[PDB]
Amino acid sequence: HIQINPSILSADLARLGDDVKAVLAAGADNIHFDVMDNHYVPNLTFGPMVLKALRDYGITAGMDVHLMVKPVDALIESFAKAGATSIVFHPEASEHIDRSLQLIKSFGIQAGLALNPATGIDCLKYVESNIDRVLIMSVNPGFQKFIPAMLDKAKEISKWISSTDRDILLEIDGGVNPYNIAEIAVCGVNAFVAGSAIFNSDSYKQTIDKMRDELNKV
Amino acid sequence: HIQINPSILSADLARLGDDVKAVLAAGADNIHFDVMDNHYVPNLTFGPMVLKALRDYGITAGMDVHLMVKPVDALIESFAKAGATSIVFHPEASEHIDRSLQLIKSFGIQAGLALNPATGIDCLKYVESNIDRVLIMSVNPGFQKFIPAMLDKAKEISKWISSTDRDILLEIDGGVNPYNIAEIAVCGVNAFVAGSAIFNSDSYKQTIDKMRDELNKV
Amino acid sequence: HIQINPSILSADLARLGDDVKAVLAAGADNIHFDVMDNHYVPNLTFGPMVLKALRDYGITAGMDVHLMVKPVDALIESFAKAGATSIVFHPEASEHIDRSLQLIKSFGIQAGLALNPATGIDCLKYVESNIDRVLIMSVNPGFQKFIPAMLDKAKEISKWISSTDRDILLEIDGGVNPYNIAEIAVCGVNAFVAGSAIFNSDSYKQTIDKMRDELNKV
Amino acid sequence: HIQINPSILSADLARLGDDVKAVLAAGADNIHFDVMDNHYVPNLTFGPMVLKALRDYGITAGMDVHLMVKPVDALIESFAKAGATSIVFHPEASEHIDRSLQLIKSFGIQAGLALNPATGIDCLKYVESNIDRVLIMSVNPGFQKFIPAMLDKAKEISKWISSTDRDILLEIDGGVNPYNIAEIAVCGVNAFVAGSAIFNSDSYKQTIDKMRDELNKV
Amino acid sequence: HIQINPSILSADLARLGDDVKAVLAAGADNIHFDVMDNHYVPNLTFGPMVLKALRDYGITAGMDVHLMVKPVDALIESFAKAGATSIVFHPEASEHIDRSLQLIKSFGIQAGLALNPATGIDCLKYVESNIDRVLIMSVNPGFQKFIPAMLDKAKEISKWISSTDRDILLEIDGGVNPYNIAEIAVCGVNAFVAGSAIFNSDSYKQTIDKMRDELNKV
Amino acid sequence: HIQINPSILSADLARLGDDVKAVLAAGADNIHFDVMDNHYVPNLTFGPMVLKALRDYGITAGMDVHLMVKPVDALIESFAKAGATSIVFHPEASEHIDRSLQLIKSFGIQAGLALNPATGIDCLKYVESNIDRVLIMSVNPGFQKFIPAMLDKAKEISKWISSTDRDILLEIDGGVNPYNIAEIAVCGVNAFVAGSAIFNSDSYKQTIDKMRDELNKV
Amino acid sequence: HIQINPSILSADLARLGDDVKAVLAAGADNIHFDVMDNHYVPNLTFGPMVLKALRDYGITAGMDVHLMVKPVDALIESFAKAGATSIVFHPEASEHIDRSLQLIKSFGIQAGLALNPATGIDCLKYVESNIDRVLIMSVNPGFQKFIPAMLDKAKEISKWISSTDRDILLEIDGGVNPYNIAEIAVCGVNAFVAGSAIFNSDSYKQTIDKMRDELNKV
Amino acid sequence: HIQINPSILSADLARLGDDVKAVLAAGADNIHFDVMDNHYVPNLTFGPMVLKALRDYGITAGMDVHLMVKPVDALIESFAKAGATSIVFHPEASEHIDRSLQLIKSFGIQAGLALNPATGIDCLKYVESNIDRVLIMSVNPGFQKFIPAMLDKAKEISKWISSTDRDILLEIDGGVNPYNIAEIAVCGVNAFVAGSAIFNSDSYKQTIDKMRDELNKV
Amino acid sequence: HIQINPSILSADLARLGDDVKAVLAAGADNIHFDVMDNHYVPNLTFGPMVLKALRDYGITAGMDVHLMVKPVDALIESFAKAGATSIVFHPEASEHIDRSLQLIKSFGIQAGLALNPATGIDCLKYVESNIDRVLIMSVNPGFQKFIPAMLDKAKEISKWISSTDRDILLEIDGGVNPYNIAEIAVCGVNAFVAGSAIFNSDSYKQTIDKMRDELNKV
Ligand SMILES: [Cl-]
Ligand SMILES: [Cl-]
Ligand SMILES: [Cl-]
Ligand SMILES: [Cl-]
Ligand SMILES: [Cl-]
Ligand SMILES: [Cl-]
Ligand SMILES: [Cl-]
Ligand SMILES: [Cl-]
Ligand SMILES: [Cl-]
Ligand SMILES: [Cl-]
Ligand SMILES: [Cl-]
Ligand SMILES: [Cl-]
Ligand SMILES: [Cl-]
Ligand SMILES: [Cl-]
Ligand SMILES: [Cl-]
Ligand SMILES: [Cl-]
Ligand SMILES: [Cl-]
Ligand SMILES: [Cl-]
Repeated sequence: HIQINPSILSADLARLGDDVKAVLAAGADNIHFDVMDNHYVPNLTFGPMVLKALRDYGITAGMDVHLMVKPVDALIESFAKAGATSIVFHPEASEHIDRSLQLIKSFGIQAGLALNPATGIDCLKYVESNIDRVLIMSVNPGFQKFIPAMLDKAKEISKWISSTDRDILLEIDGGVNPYNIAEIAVCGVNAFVAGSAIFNSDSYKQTIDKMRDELNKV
Repeated sequence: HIQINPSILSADLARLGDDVKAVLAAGADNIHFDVMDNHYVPNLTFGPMVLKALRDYGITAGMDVHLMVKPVDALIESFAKAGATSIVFHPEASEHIDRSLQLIKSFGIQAGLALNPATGIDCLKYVESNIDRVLIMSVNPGFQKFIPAMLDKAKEISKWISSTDRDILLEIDGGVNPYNIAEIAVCGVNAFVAGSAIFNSDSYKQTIDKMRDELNKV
Repeated sequence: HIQINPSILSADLARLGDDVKAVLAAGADNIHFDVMDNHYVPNLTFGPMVLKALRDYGITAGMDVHLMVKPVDALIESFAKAGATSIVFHPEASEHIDRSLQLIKSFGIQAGLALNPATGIDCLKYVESNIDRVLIMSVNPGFQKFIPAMLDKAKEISKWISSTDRDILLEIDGGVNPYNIAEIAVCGVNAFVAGSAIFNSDSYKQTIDKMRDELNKV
Repeated sequence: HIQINPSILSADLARLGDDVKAVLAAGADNIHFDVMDNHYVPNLTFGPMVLKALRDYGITAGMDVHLMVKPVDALIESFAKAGATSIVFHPEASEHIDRSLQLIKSFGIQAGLALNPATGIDCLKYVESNIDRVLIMSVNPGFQKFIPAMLDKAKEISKWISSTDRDILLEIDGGVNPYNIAEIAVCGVNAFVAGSAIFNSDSYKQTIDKMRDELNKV
Repeated sequence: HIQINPSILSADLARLGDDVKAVLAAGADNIHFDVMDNHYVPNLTFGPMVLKALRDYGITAGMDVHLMVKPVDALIESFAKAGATSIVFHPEASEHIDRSLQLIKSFGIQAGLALNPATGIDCLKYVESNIDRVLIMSVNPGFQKFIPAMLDKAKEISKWISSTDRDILLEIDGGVNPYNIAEIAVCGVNAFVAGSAIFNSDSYKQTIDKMRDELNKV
Repeated sequence: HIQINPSILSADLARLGDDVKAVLAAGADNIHFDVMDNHYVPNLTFGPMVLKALRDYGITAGMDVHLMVKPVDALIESFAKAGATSIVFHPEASEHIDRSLQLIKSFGIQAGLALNPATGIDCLKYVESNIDRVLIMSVNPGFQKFIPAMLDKAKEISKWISSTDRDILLEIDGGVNPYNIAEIAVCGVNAFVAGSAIFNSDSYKQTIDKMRDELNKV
Repeated sequence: HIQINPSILSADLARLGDDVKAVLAAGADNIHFDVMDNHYVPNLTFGPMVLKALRDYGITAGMDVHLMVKPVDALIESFAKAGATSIVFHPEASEHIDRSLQLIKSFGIQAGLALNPATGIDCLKYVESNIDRVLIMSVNPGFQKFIPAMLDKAKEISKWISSTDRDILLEIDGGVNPYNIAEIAVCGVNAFVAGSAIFNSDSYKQTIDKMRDELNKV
Repeated sequence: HIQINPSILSADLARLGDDVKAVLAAGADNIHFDVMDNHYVPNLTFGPMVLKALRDYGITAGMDVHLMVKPVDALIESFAKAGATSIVFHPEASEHIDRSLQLIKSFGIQAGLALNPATGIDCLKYVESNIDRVLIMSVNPGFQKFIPAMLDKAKEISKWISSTDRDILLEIDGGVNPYNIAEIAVCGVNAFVAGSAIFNSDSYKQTIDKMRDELNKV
Repeated sequence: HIQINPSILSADLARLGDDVKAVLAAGADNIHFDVMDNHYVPNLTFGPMVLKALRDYGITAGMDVHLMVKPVDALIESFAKAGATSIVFHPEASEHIDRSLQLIKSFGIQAGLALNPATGIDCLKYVESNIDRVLIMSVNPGFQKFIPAMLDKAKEISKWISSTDRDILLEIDGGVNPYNIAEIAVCGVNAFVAGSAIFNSDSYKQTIDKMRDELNKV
């Protein structure tokens, strides 16, 4: 089952619980958090207390955290404790990648790595046993249009995933919309983060249905 | 230079010369004719007299003919005489593919083959010397959304083209729009037929500029 | 689970409901319809009203339709509406293979292609997403002994199926009997159409049991 | 032993027995019949009664029939009964290629397939056991100069033939003459159909001797 | 045409305009700036105002900037605005390699990456579309003799460049002189940065001519 | 553009200037000199003074020299000084192949190697940088019919040429005529030396036009 | 000869000379220093003065330094001057890997790289000439049980080492004990760092003998 | 789920039911019987009556039999009748390997082969359909320390298992303990027989938990 | 240990013993003799009596003879008897290469082959057992600058040498100097002949030391 995981960075941050509840009622799968610390990428978004606030509001859906921060261990711990169901970080952001993946897994949740557009897949080779998911960035994080060179990367990561025999989710984030989602999905991507395409549309339900329709034909 | 070739089937057929002149003034390269005979595909569009009419109106731009007809030789001759600058037909539509390509070339114009979504590239192997262009159909002809399985076909045809050392244009037709054009272009496609995306838009200029912008980044 | 799908063309057409009910009670899985239009193959068998008649009689088992007809779209629609659970047709019989597969799938049922003995597997490449099953003909349709050259074809199709990671049923039809079924099954075939071997035998139960016994040892 | 098989289409049709007897006395091996029905190719040549007439005249040499007709089964039967020693037809011309090859073989004679210039060799794969010969067309049938792209096809068919371990004759037809015959023979061709080069020459003997001389040096 | 691009770090910094004008009159192609910020490498050289000063002096030749700085975006902008015609930076020096390449290209100039001796070519894979040139460092930046292990790297980068079909300049910098330049050029290098070998020689003209002579024989 | 280079050995040696002027006016590209010293091959043809005589007569077309002599350096120098535009020699004829190629190039003209029928292409490997052209002999020099085994050699040399990325002319000499020229051209040959086929024909213009016609279809 | 190199971090730091002398008398080969600066890894261990102190105490055995520090050059110099016989550092810890390896070698001692569990072997490719040894970390540095994924890494590094024809020591550090040492050794590892397994055991001699016994059977 | 199958040969044979019940209550999966006949290996252990005795005692857990006997058929029958859930034997111990595997399967239980350290995997090739499990011996049967050369064998058998698409358990027996179990598991082993490591430990629960902990991290 | 073997052709031939003694005292390894007979190459140098004269003078260093003569056997014998320690000759210079190598070896000294720039390595294949060394000529013998195309040849010969498992010295001669020696050495060359670079320098010691310094870093 292909996941549609709306990115809350594009939601109504003044009525976040309400907007999240609505997007989930409209067919979304998990809620996605693009966490930025103004150092690894040039913006600052939201901390673990926002995730905790959504748990207290009653959101029970999965909460996927993408850490665009450096270093990463303190935030792995606080987001895990706040209620994250998965956490991914960038290999370049940790001086001990394997230890950071193990730390995530010590909380009984999904761990993985996020890759900037220029970043290859060699970082996955030796930490395979601690990879539950991979996140492909298809825009320059914290700065757009989907970067088409990422289709081949998704194909290469799919191949690697198949060679492991493990269930590893392949997700993408950056410029995803109903018009390019099928083209990305044929490359092996099973999870899609969308912000603007969903939260800025007149009807979350209709947008998510259009996406599902394209995906069902891949 | 990547070509943007508007398909006149989507234009104002009651003011065709005017609409064609406008799309060319807005940045289009060549005018594309999707010719259907109600037999090879289930609709009927326009004959060689429409192309001749545009020549008499003063259109000097290239006129690319895609024959979705069967058989094909009589129409190759009439479209060539009317002023076509290129003609492509489907291999399944001729009982003498090589002879039909030679016939097109006897008029001093570009020849090639158009491939339905299910059709592979083996048909190109032995007629290589008479292939100036290949047209990939990315929708079911005469019946939609771009068929994502066609990205890999475009990659395979690009590879074949590279192996020949000849200049062979790789074109695509079916559901092309500003949101998926870059994803198709990274697969080796150099020419894009667009109908609805251009002719049904408020500004031909702005639509064509958006397309050029995405293409310039591939 | 390997399927044994009796072909009703060999059944008692004067007491069809009764014969079908009996073969299903004896261990058969699905009922197979070899539909011929006297044009694609040189005989005429039965139309969609026969399938509907079996539904009205109370047969709830799967009903697999093999269209040995040309063209195919009108019959896809009528067999689907009559209650077919799967439909396959020959690639050579449609001028728009992908569209015909999509049409079958629009009815919420299984789609696929049937291949004559001389026909290779290149036709499966670009329509993969719309293939739920493949039918190998092991006799010359509408005209016998199993054609042994089909074992290697079954092996090649099995390999292709494995490379897709999708669940695609591999079925065979033509001269299947208890003495050659194990030899066909070791080549990757999971579904067997048998007519004469079952319907002309003294005991459907014993014949089907003999088949199951050979299959259980592959 | 390389065969030189004159095509009677170029002979004196008003004194056919006499011209055939002369070409055989001059060193020809078999008599070749290019049969056209005005449908598969755009001309009409001769029926089975012409072959029978040559048998009644006393010609005992092999009579090779190339069917450029569609459909093909009725003519396979009549040419076989008239006294043909081999029959080849085009795969595209039969809806049941394997059955048509079997039909030819049921008469105790050689069977095979003829390939138009654009046609590849995939059609030979699954009918191998019923292929005694392959005919490469090196001109557009029923419409010339030898098409040089056919040299590589002959090389590929030779390779396929070697991989089978069976004795399969590789023949070519179209624009063969004493000046290009050696170049075709080095590609694995063992039988040559020549019409004009032989029948329009001043001396059949000298022309056939020149051909033999070039062939003996390959 | 092979480029000889003198590095101004070796020029007379007290009479820079004069020395640059002289080296260009002697046959040099472009002027090369090795920019160091005392952080990425252990020295400090010159800022964008030196490049601007040369533009104001009347130098119209290409000005190639090699940024041995970290981070890189602010300097990309200032060197571009000062009049640079190309800018390269080290992948390790940016946390957003693709974004930094795009930034360079937003100024309408050439972009690329510079590689330290230990750095491999995997960084080029996913940013290919934004690479106009690659700079191989053949000495330890900011610290010599040409490092011979770089010949194989140049061969590997040449191969990669050929596989892209794009025109990508392959340049080298570090210990280049008339005695080793031909050996580097046979490995696929098309542009040579030389400092000491040119600026410390008695005659710029004779040194550049000697270099051209060796290069013309590769 | 494919070259047709008539060999003057077949021209009217008593009215050479006149015959050369006529063949060039009829469409020939360059004039070819097959120089023999009675030692490397068993005949003696013409020295550098004949080439000089043609320059003095006013022939400005390219003059290609094929040295079938041993040793070769003195004749390289005299033919170059007489006005040759290219010189090729046989590797077996020089004890210093690289030096001999360099000598040719020292005159600012094209250099290359000529290969006897038995000679392979290993001689080209290490002198690549000094090879502007390769001449395939398709008859036994100084002694005929085109040797068909040379088609595969031309294919292998074409492949080697493609692997170098350099522009290297591939020429052939020996038994070339209008009937076999297309078959040779499909193997990658771009230049054709013809003697008898042109100079012994009734009309140089018509012969050269026939050749061009066959070549235009490859 | 396989090395057993006890890590002093596990020794009695209050009676270090005595404990080192004892472990060497018990069969140890070299003394291993895991140097941490609280920045590259989250602990602080010991500086060059501890190594010097052991030299002054009379320890003449080899002293291998593993720098888990960033940056690394100042410590390379001080550890070398204190009496180190080998120094390895992490590629990620230096902005000039080749220069840092050269610096180590300038002291006439062994140089190499240490790899964290997630780190691949691409860093070794271009600095090969300056690599005398490689250290595989089999635990997360400065934070355990041997990480089994490191066996395959050791196999890949062994293969690389064999391809160089140079003598490069392959060492491992992290969770090594008598029960897993043979399993690591069959993967090509020739040197073993052990801390706890040796220094916390009742008899250094018996522990080292047990290790030798397992190693002798690989 | 990875299996931990204690070998009863190391249990308290005077209180076997009690010791087995305890090890199962402590987390063990199946009970393993290493059956020796003093001929195939140099010791004698226990017959089918011991297994029956455990069934009568109330042990309902799986009972895996490893026959280190020769010949094997009589014992296959008696162990099956006594209540074995799987039986493996050595290929060298039967003169009819396929028949012996079929015999095991005739009892409706799992069959497979056990391999001595020197024995390769070719024996599995043709009996694949009757292989439910493979047992790797990692010590010399009936005579120790784990033989490290068996890691590569486990990798090769895992690869073979993957190529079959069947669910085949890969088990190992000989010198397995908590310190080497993770290293064996990364090679594809899913079932572990342990005797001494479990039955001679102070707490079965703690030992089995330690094993599970290492396995959970692979 | 890399050899530096000065070529006496560049020494003071009027004070040869003195110049040789000096170059050896300055760090040279062996003395190299480039012997030319005015036939194989266009100069005449020195005969075996010069080598004997150096032996009588007291030179005990190795004396390597490179025969650029044709034929070669008489000179092999006289140079061997005069005191040569190795002799190499060109394959093209002997009609019995294997016999000539055996002749050299019959004197108990090293034998090998010298290769002109154009000459490939196929000549080494079948005489491998009699090859102790290979000499690559990097200039045109007896006529310069190092020919850069020879780097790849050295790489190919190194590979061949590695495949033999024998100790075969790889030497180079022609245009070697301190500025290109490291670049040649990274390609697998272990011995360097230098004439001018050493004998025309102010200090043999300093030149040889500079060479050693570059070589020590490869
Ligand atoms: Cl941290
Ligand atoms: Cl780490
Ligand atoms: Cl037609
Ligand atoms: Cl045709
Ligand atoms: Cl239809
Ligand atoms: Cl279609
Ligand atoms: Cl028919
Ligand atoms: Cl059929
Ligand atoms: Cl920045
Ligand atoms: Cl980025
Ligand atoms: Cl000479
Ligand atoms: Cl030479
Ligand atoms: Cl530092
Ligand atoms: Cl560096
Ligand atoms: Cl038995
Ligand atoms: Cl057996
Ligand atoms: Cl001799
Ligand atoms: Cl010999």
